Amino acid sequence: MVYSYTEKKRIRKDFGKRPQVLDVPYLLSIQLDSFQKFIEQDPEGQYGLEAAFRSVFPIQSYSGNSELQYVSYRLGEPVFDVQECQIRGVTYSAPLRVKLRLVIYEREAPEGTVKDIKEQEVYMGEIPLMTDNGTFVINGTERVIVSQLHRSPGVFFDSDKGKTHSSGKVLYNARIIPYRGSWLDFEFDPKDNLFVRIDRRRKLPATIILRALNYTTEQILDLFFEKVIFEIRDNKLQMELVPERLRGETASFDIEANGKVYVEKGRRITARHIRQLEKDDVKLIEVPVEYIAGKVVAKDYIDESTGELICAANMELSLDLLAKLSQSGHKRIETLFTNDLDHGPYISETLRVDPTNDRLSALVEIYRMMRPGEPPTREAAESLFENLFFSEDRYDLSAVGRMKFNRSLLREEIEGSGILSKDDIIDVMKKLIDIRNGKGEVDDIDHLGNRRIRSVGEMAENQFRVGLVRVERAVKERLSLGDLDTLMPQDMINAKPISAAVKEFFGSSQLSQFMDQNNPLSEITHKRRISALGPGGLTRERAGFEVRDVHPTHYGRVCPIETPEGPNIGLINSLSVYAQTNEYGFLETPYRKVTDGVVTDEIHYLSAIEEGNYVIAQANSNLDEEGHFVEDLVTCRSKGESSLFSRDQVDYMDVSTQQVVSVGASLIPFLEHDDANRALMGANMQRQAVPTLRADKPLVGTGMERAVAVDSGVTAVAKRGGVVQYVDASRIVIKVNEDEMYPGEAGIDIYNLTKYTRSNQNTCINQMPCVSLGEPVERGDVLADGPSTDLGELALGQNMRVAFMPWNGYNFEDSILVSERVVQEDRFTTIHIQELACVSRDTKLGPEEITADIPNVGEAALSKLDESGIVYIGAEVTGGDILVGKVTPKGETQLTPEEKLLRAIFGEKASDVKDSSLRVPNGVSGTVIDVQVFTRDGVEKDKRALEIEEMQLKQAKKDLSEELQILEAGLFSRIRAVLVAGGVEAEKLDKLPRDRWLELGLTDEEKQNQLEQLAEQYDELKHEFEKKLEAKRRKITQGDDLAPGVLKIVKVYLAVKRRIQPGDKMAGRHGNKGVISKINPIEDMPYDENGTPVDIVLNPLGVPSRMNIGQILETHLGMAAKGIGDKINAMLKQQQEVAKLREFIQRAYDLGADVRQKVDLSTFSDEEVMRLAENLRKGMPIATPVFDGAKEAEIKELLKLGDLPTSGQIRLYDGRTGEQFERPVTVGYMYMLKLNHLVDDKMHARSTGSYSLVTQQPLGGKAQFGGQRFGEMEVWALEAYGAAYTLQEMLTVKSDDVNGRTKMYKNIVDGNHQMEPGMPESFNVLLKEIRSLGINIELEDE
Amino acid sequence: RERMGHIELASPTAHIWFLKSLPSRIGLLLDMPLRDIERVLYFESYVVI
Amino acid sequence: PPDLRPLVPLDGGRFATSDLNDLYRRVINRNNRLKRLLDLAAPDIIVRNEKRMLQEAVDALLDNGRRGRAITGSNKRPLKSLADMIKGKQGRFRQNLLGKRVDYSGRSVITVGPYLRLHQCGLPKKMALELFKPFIYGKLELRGLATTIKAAKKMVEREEAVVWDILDEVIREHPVLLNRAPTLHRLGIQAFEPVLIEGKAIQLHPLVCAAYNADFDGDQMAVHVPLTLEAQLEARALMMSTNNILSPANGEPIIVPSQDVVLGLYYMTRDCVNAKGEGMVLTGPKEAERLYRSGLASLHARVKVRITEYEKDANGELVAKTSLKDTTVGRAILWMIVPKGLPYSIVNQALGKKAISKMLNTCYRILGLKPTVIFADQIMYTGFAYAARSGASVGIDDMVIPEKKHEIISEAEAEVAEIQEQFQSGLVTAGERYNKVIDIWAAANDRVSKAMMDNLQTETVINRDGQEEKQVSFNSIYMMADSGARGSAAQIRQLAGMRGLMAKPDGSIIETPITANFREGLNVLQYFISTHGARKGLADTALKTANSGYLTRRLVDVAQDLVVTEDDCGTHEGIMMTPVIEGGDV
DNA sequence: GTTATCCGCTCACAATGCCACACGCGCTGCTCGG
DNA sequence: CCGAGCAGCATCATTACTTGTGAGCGGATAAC
Ligand SMILES: [Mg+2]
Repeated sequence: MVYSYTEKKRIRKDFGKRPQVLDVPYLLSIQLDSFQKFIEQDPEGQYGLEAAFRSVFPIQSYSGNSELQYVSYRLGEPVFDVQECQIRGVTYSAPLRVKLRLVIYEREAPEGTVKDIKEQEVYMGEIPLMTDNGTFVINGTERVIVSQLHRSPGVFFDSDKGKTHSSGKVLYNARIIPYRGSWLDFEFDPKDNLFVRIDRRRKLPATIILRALNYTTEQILDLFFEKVIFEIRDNKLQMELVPERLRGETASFDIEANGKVYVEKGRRITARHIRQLEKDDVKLIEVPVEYIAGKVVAKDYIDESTGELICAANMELSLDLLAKLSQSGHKRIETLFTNDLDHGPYISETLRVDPTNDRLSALVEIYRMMRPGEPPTREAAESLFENLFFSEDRYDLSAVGRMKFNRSLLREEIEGSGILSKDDIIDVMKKLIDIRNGKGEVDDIDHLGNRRIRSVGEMAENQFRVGLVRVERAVKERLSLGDLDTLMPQDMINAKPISAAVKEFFGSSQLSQFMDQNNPLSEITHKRRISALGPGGLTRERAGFEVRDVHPTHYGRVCPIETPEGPNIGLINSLSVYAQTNEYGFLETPYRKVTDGVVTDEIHYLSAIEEGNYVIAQANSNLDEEGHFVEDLVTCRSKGESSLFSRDQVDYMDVSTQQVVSVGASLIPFLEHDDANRALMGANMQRQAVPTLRADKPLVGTGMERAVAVDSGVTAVAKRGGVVQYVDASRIVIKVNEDEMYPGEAGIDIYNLTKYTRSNQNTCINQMPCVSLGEPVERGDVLADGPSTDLGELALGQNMRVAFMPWNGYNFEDSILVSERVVQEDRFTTIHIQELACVSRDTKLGPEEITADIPNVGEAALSKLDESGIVYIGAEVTGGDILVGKVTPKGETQLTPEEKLLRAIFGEKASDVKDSSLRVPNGVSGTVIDVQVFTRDGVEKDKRALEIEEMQLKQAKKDLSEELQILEAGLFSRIRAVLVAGGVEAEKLDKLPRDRWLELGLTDEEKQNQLEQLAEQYDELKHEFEKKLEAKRRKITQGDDLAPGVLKIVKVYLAVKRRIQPGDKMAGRHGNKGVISKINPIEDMPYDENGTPVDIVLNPLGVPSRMNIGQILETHLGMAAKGIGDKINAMLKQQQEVAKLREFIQRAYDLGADVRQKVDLSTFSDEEVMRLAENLRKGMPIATPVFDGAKEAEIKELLKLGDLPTSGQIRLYDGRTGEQFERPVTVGYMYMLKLNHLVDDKMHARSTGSYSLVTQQPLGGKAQFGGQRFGEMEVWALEAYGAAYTLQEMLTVKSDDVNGRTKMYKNIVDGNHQMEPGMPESFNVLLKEIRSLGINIELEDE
Repeated sequence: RERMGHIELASPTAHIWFLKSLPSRIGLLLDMPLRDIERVLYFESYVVI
Repeated sequence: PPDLRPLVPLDGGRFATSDLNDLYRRVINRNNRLKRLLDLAAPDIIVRNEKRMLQEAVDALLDNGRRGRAITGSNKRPLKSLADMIKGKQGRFRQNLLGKRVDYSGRSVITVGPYLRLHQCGLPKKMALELFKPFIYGKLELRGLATTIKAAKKMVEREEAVVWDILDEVIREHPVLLNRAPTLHRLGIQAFEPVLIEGKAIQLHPLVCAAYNADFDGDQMAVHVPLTLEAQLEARALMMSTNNILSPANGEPIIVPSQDVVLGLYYMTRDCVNAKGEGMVLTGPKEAERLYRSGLASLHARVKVRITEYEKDANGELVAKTSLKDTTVGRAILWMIVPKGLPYSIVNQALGKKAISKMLNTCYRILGLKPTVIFADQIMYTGFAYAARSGASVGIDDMVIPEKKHEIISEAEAEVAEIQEQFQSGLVTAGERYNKVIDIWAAANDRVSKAMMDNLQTETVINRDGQEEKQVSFNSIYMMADSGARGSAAQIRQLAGMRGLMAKPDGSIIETPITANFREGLNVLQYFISTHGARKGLADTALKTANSGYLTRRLVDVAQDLVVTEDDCGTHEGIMMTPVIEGGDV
């Protein structure tokens, strides 16, 4: 009904009752949206380049009235392009030019400029843009930066439960972290004392910083404590009263008010006593003087005429001191509420501990504290403080920082200052004191609302600003020293540090990494990857066992399944499918706005905390077809929990079942019947798949294939719809539909499909054009399947006919037995493309040479080479052989001019040859398929280089030739259909050729006029085509950048066709990994009673333990699928009438109970139905959503549609015995991948060879042909047995003791087995190394 | 592989190991606070002998 | 010396400037400068500060650690001190002295190849040809077919079949060492007599792969050829697998048939009530075997067979009682393997996994060693054979859901419902309400588990020449569980019956358990909580691996010296070993 | 005051093994040098 | 003049939540 011109080719049958409301979003929302945020010209300065500028600028001089500010910026254009940058080995750069202005203000006068020069577009660094696949192209390869996940810059509260002082002294520290600058914290002493502190310095008595903020002890206490006033009346030391105040704890005496005795003699003020005391409305109490015992005083007291302190602020107030002050006054006394339940005297106790009491004294205190050993002066401490905070330059909380701060302090202004302030500090302190009290509540650090993600954009601009502050300092100082007005604002900056910073980030960072580009799914799931490591983030060693856990706020926000098993679990998560990043950097999830009783399609992108406040329904909760829950007590989740609620108790339903799992996990069929502890490894294995020769659709898919394929870059999606003018094995030429093209620009577009090209993991990527010729495609369709893709559907492995039964133990534990047929059909035989780069340096002896001639090696080792040394494209090379071909300048110090002059003319080419050729590393065979050549300009070219240059020139010329054809055709059509208007010329424009149409003679006013018009147009057309052809010519034939003296980098490519073979690693999509164990002959395999064998024989005993029943179900469905397939096959073997087949396929598609899709097969033209059938003969694909799978009843119905038994179990017959098995086995069609762990990369041995220099121990690695690391535990295992001589020789003569091992080799070849243990050379190394210190160490005489 | 060389330090100098590996062997040897020996090695103080 | 701190170049004038060279450059530069100042009139403060700087430099050279940092240029990381070249896992001690990278043998990934005997092991022809290359040259020279090492290399490079059978001869008895990557305990490294196979994989007997804790998930194993004669004879004497059947930790047999073979036997030694052939009389195990192979009778039907269970009454003797026992043709066939030792009563039962361990242990105790290894080999062979002949296969309709489970749930559900009333009406406190929900859910879980079992373990209902009988089930599931083959009922009841409760991150228990199961789907939240649990488990393993590694390292270090040297200390002080009691049973 | 006592704080010191693969590893205004 | 080598550099604040444990030291805390 809405099916694409491509979907009609193979319409996937789909289960899933829930009608999805919101389609899956563009799977690369993060990268593209965020890099747009970073790169585009933002007129707001909220973020992007403009924000970094507004921060760093306006740079000011040494108050020399010479500032240098900006107005705006712009971006240059990529001198190369993605394919050009990708093959030539250059970054996808982008020139950065900025609009600056250096103004200088007159002196000594008010503001205004008498010295100024305007400079727009001064060049500063070159940033790598984001190619439309959301990746980057650093030099040569293609790196990707994963999104980080770090604690939201702000303020929060930790408890540290009993893990110190071990006596229930949980200290509620509170830390404030900015987006930039030294953070701050407050701690509770294990004796209940506050302590302000910087990131990690000596713990200061907290109130110091309060005193640092210009606070008087009076005003100090006035901000954290009550005031129990004492309006001293004529007698009895009057005060105020609110019964909650005296509620507290045990009382000490009757506190009679007005004479009425409420508080009985003794103690234990009861809630009822409080209640009646409130009933009486008391407002005074006579009070005994001794009642005031601690009662720390607030107001500092001085007599009316002595000036001296008589009762000091915050020391004490008691009998003696009260009687003392009562000899001068008074009429006002106030003290501080004190209690162990609430209003603890923490501020007072800290002020007791407080060393200083004066503001400037406080500044010098903190000045020593932060950095000791330095002159504590007023101005220095003041600068240090008011530039530690309050400094927009050296500090900024954040925008989101300010938001999270204000919210965590129950503030109102959602957006405000990006900088701290005294009120914010005292508010943090107050809330902290409350946290110590019963009030307030701590908040975890794992709640997603506290951990924001941070894309490539923000991080990139951050590295930009960091590399920018240093050039800011430099240009400030150079503006200071140098002549103020003698220059152009074009050189005071040095962009080399900027380029260095940005290139170091994008090139060598813990986060940046070249894409896991061997599998479209792997690539996708690697772009939308969330990490917690890297700068600002925690590291895996000290990661803590807790954080790795999943937190209920993850549901729908970040996948709980996809996670690399190993050291870093939980620290490397994958974004959920429907998820999205917030406007701040938080994780929002879409929900459906549940109204009174209707579940409207209205969606809302809830944040984390917003979700927390609300109630969330369940996706699986079925509906009454009008937004109303069929049930009454529906399961739901409100605050990190799960509970039932009434239909009117909910506010938000989930959007769709899929939103919980990873995009990779989404590809797993029958997930809901599987356990997580195995689906995890399933998702990982799925990530590590490998493309094959002819990838094919997976039978049991999850419908996600369209998205994950198209939203990747691997498939060349058609941009603008049209007709397929010309297809080919490598090039596609689409004539645009007559509408969606600009007025000019006939613009018949060309898709150049990348042929076999290396991967970042040495896997061939090849796009074959899946589209026919003449068929019309619409906008955004598939025109070329990428690697391991089919018809625009992610096709990872192969659908194999598989049975679940033991087989002579050849599938003993989990090993997988196959049939030679799966090899003969090449079902898994894959390709691997690896490169070898021979470089040509320029030694002081002289630069390199790639000449074909080699002095020593024979023609046999040279026959594979050309006149230029580089091998012919296609010569089958074997291991050890020489690709090139480059000799070196060997000798020196001859200093015989009488021979030098000879060899100046006779041997300048034959003086110091040394054949440092490039040979294929021994072990790897393969066919050469390509030779890339990079030359240092000046040195002309090689014949090979020139040939490749001209070949690529001709290639690029072909497309422009086509466009010239089409424009020429249009214009000659115009000249015919216009020249006809007169003459008459209507019979000569068609039999007479195009000889001189531009010169045919007719009338002048408009006809010869039109001839003139189209003449100039045709000639300028030819001219512009010549010009752009020459432009491509230059851009192609120009030399390339090669900084460190390198002439000819010759890269050679090698393609090996690695067939499957025992030892390789195969796995289904349910973590049921295994090793292929035997290439059993075709006949020996079990076979169904209709003759058809079974390809793979798995092991059933793996299922109950691994507890992944899903795969089994899949297998059944598989057969069912294949069933339909063969049925159609029969319908196609004999030429069955169409209408029959049409009705049959229709009925097959209408088999589900209540499926979301209703294909009609009407409005399908007859040959379209036949095409569809032809693409289904190999089995009707079946789509089942993740969490709305086809209930097994529908699988039974489907199997019943085919002629296959409902039990999904078929009797067999061993090909060996010929008899049958009892217990009818289960056989179906399961999907099977092949991982790039194939044995060829592992199996290697070492008899004798190279040896390390620092120690005469053998090298390591198959690449170095090295041995094995007989490590500690192997030594222990040996010495656990006797194993004396074995371990002995293995330590001394096997792989050490050069004399000993040489003697061993020479003695064993003579047929004698005897060891000559000498001394491990590494032990001599250790002795010499210790002796490198004053530590004398010898060998004892005896 | 065996010939070791030597450098004539223009001035004497302390061996870090015996000086900082807790407990400082020099400190225990002299009954001297390690802080003092540190502050006198790095030329900041004056030890009278 | 210059050697031990080499300056290796690159393709061009790029040299790997080892940190030692740079620190030496720095310190010698300071020294030269300071001396040049000393002769040049020595401004006092300047020579003072320069002495301080030189002290700092020599300090950094001996140890970049203390007093601050001396990180290298262009790479924000410290420079390798001398001490660095000693300490840590990179210093010469833990990197080249104790465990040094050996040179002589091989590495690959493994597969099963169960045709081979217990002491054998697979070996790829390529690895073999590469390893014994010296022995190859030796046998070639001694055979004169190549009297020059150069020609020997040529021949081994051309792989003329002469080299092939020469190799076959040269390793005819030459043992070799298979080694798992993390060698936890003494078995981590073992010996085998290799045989030649194709491909690049390393076949090995299954039982010993269960010994290594060696799964076949792609786990790579290393190989090590012992070369000197003493070493070869040693490896044959001590670390050959056939000499390590009792784990040195506990004297229990380490070579136990784990899975895919126990299933075979358990299926064989079972008893279908009315199967084809019930009631006959068989003239010996070979007779019943012939009967079964010709398909004239089931593999497990009750019959009467005459058997001569040999017996060692007194030492050395062997009596033979030709009794007439009632058994099944399965057990009758399996009896053909016991080596004239054990009485028949050890084969007559269902013969589960624990029963197999019992059988092997008593065979070893009664008949020494060699008959036991032969018995184990034969057991593995016949187990695989009859497992394949069985065709045990798990289909979706096997794991039958107990139909009443639904009802049970609702009851418990209705239960908790009114309990909410008990709280919604404030008649009961919150904590007791929580505990009561937990308890009713646990009770419902036990009831549904027993329902699933009672509907599974004896689900079969058949007839013998008559009305009806109830025999233990022949379902694929519970043929793996009850046999002890793979996974216990604690997983089956998790599969078929209710999955039960699950754990919060802290360890608390969620109120509403997973009403669902695995044959039925799961609501999203259910899968989410299951994920909670599973991820907790995985993280636990991922950390405990390294922690246990470090712990066992400290262990092996603190006791690396105890070696039994004297024969009898001749003392009397002993500790009073007592049967332990803990408040419960012993 | 002495005299030792203990305690808060500081600083050093440990972090599974393998593998495999990948990537990368001075600079920068002085020095020299013609 | 201008490219190629080169000599000693915290290159300001370059910050940096714990990891868990042990030992020692400067200084509070109490007995004689
Ligand atoms: Mg494994």
